[PDB]
Amino acid sequence: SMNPPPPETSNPNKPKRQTNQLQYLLRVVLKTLWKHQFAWPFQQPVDAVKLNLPDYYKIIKTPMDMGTIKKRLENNYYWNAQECIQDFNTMFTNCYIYNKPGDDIVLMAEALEKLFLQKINELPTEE
Ligand SMILES: Nc1cc(O)c(C(=O)O)cc1/N=N/c1ccc(S(=O)(=O)Nc2ccccn2)cc1
Repeated sequence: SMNPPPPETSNPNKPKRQTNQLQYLLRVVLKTLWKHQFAWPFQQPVDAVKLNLPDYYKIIKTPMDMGTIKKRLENNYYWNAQECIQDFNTMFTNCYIYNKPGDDIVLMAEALEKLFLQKINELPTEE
């Protein structure tokens, strides 16, 4: 098996804007999750060669990871905070799709997802 190229993280032609939500998504949400004890499997694209997962990209057609999300936020790749929230949810659900209920890695994603939901609950929407 061979990996796909990572998701795009930079497009010089896309319009750029900074919002309080995007700022919070990067400075608080991504930062908090990145430092979580369970973060390390999700900090870069799944390397199915290095991890000996030859069917991963046969099953996962929309890969996503927090290293990509970090780059997207940093490059002003997102226009809407919802695009970022969706990438986080793609990352969590990818793990659920590839693995099985009760798997350790699925419990780890579930814990990260709970933390994620607690943090976006406090998203600044002009407070
Ligand atoms: N499954 C994985 C698949 C992967 O692809 C990668 C990766 O690519 O990096 C890492 C993975 N890691 N898998 C772990 C499984 C258990 C533990 S654990 O020692 O903390 N034990 C428990 C037990 C129950 C609940 C929580 N943790 C740590 C990591």
